[PDB]
Amino acid sequence: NPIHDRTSDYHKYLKVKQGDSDLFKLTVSDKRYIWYNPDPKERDSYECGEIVSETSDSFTFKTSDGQDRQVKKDDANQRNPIKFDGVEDMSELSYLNEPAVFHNLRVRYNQDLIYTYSGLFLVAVNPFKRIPIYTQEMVDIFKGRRRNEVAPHIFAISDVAYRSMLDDRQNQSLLITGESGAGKTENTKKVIQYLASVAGRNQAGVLEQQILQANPILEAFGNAKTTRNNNSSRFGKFIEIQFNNAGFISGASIQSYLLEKSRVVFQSTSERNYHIFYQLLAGATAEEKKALHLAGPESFNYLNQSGCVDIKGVSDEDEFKITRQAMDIVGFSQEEQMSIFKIIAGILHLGNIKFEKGAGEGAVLKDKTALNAASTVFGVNPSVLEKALMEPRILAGRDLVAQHLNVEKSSSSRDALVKALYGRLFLWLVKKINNVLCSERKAYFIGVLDISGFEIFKVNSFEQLCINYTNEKLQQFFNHHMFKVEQEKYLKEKINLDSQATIDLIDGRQPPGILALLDEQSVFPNATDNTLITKLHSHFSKKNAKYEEPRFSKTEFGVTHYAGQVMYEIQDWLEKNKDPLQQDLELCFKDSSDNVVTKLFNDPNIASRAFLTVAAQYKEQLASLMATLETTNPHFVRCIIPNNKQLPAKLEDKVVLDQLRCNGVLEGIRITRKGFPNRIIYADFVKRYYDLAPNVPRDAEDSQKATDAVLKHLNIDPEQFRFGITKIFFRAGQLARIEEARE
Ligand SMILES: CNc1ccccc1C(=O)O[C@H]1C[C@H](n2cnc3c(N)ncnc32)O[C@@H]1COP(=O)(O)OP(=O)(O)O
Ligand code: BEF
Ligand SMILES: [Mg+2]
Repeated sequence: NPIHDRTSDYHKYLKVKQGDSDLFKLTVSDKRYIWYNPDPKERDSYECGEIVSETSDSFTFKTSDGQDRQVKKDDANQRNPIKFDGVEDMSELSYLNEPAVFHNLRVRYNQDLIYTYSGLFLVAVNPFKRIPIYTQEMVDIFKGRRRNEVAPHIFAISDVAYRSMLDDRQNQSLLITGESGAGKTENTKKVIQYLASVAGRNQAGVLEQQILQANPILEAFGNAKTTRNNNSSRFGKFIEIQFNNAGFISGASIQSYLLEKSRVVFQSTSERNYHIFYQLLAGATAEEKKALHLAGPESFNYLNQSGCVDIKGVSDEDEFKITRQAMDIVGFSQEEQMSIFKIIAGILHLGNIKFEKGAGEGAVLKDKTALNAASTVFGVNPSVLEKALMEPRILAGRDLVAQHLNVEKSSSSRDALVKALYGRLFLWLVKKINNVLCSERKAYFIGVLDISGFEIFKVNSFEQLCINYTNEKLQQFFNHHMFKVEQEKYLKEKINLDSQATIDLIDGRQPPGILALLDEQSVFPNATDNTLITKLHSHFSKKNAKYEEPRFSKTEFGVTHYAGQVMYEIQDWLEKNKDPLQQDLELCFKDSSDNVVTKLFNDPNIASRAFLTVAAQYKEQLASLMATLETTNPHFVRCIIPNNKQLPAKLEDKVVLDQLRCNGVLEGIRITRKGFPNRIIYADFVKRYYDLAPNVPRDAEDSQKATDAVLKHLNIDPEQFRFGITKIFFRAGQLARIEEARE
C-alpha cells in the first residue's frame, strides 16, 4: 500500500512529507502573524507581518523591513497556524482570507503538490513540468478510495464520480474550466484514462482504444500553438463517457463548440495554424505530395504569415503518423483519409489564390495554378469555382444577377469558403467519430466538459461574449449546486443572486437582450456595426445596470459579468452572426466528385444551422448542455495557470489570485467562511487536542463528550461552535485559536 508506504512515489509526489512524530507540541510557537500588502501600489503582493501588539480594536505589527504598522482587527488577514500549512482542503483553514488561501496553495505548489481541494472544488495548478503521478500504478491506488482517504488528484475526483454513478445510479459530470494553458485538456485526458482503466473491458480493449484515439484526431484538427499554449484547444468540448448498468464503458459521444475557424486564414505572429496543416506537409510521402501539389509551409499563404512553423520539441511528421494511426483505429477508410487530406490541401490551395485588379474594379485571376490545384483536390470545376468566387450570382428581388466582386470582396469570399470547409469538415469528423463510438442504448454516463472559463482579453469580440455567457450559466449552476449541497450537509448534522440579470441582459427575449437585438439587425442586409452598437446603447445605456456605454469609444460596450466588467467591440458582429457563404460557392461544392466533400455541402446536418443565426444556435446549444448537466451529479475542477510565461516553479500571486477571483473559488470561500467553515469529526478533534484539557484521553469512546470537555476546558465561546450529530462545526478563526491553546 503505497498509501501506507511512506517511501512510495505516492507519498513522494502527492503528499506533504511526514516525519516521525505527529505531536501537537512540535508546531508550538508564540508568534502570531498577519498577511499585509507591502504597499497598495500592489494588493496581491503580501508579506507576513508578525503581530507585535494589539489594541482592543486593532493590531500593530512589524513589516519585513522591521517597520511597525497597524491594522484594524476587522480588516486583518490573520495568518493560519503553521500546522495548517499544506492542508489538502482549503475548507480546513481557520482564517479564510485571500492571502491565506493563496499561501496554502503556494506551500503545496512549492512541494510540487499541484492538486488541492477547496470545498467542492478541486483546484489544479499547472506545474509546467512533468510530475510522474499519472502512471498505471498511480491509477491503481485511487480505485474505490474516498476523497478523504487519498491525496487530492484528478484521479480521485474521477473515482468519486464513477462510484457515485454506480452507487446512486445517477449520471455524473466533471466541469474542467480555466484559462488557456491552465491544464484543462491534460486533466480531461487523465479523467478519461482513468475511467478507461477502472471500467474498461480488460483481458488485454477495442472500443476503449477507439475512445482514446478520438482525442488525437480532434486535437490535430482543432488545436494550435498560440502565445499562451503550444497545444491550445481552439474549440470547446463536452465528452460523454457511456456505461452499461454493470459500470463498464459502453460507448461515448462528443459535442464540440465554437471552433476558431478564423485561425485557418489568419494567425498572429509566433502562433501557428491548426496542427494538421503542418502534419500533412511534414508527414506526407513524397508521393502523396506530388498528388497533392504540396510544398513547404513557407510556400503557403495560410502558413507563412506568423513566422512560426514549428513547435519546440514537436515532430509534425511524427505526429502525422499518430494522427493517421488514430484515424485507422477509429475507422477512417483510406479513402476517407485521402479526402480529408485533400480538403486540407485544397484549403491551403485556396489560400494561395491571388486576386488582381486593373481592368476596372472587379477582380481577375491572371494565374490559375492555385485555383486549378484546389479544384483538383476538391473535385470541383475550376471555372465554376472561379466564377462563384468573383462573379457570384446575387438576388436583387426577382433578379438573380452575377456580380463582379472586387479584390477584397473576392478575397473575403475565398476566406469564407475556406472557413466553411474547415468548420464543416471538423463537424463531419466529429459525427464520424460519434458514429463509431456512440451508443443509442446507454444506461449511464459521466460527461466531461473541457472549456475555457471567462475570457477577458485586450480585445473582446462576439466569441468572447459567447464563452462568457456560457460561463455565467456554469457559475450560476455552481452557485445553485453549492447551495443545496451546503443545505443538505447542515441538515444531515442538525445545524442552521445576480447571475440572472447578466444572463438576461445577454439572452433575454422581452425586453430583448444583446443577442435578440443582434439577431434583429441580422435580417437587414444593409445593417452596419454602427446601427447595431447604437441600438444596443439605445436599449441599455443608463437603462440596464449590468451594461455600460463607454465614455468615448463608439464601437464598444461593457457588460458587468460575474468575473467583472468586460468591454466588447462590435466589429463584424453582423457578419459573424450570419456566417454567410455565397450560394454559388455552395452550388459549386455540392457537385464535388469527392466523397467527403459532397457530404459537407449536401448534408444539411453539416451544411447548415437549422435558418437560425449563429447567436441563436449558440444559445440553443448552451441550453441543451445545461439541461444535460442539470440531470447530473456535478464535480468541479478549476485549473489555474501559475504565471504567463509557461514556466515551472514560478507561482505569481497576482496571476493566481485574479484567477481565484474570477473562477468562483474565493467567492465560494467568502460564503463558506460566513457560516461554519470548519467541520471536524469528533474522534479527530479529540485525537489532536485531548492534551489541552485536564480530563480527556486521545482515543475516547464518547468523542462528542470528549470534544465538549476540551471546549469547556478552554472555555470557548458557545456561539463560536456547533455540535453536529457527528462533527463539530467551527466558525472562522475558532480552530486556529484553539490550535493556539497550551497543552
Ligand atoms: C500533447 N501535449 C502537448 C502537445 C504539443 C505541445 C505541448 C503539449 C501540451 O500538452 O502542453 C500542456 C501541457 C502542460 N500541462 C498542463 N497540466 C500539466 C500537468 N499536470 N503536468 C504537466 N504539464 C501540464 O501545460 C500545457 C497546457 O495544458 P493544457 O491542458 O493544454 O491547457 P488548457 O487549459 O488550455 O487545455
Ligand atoms: F488553450 Be487551452 F486549451 F484553453
Ligand atoms: Mg485545452
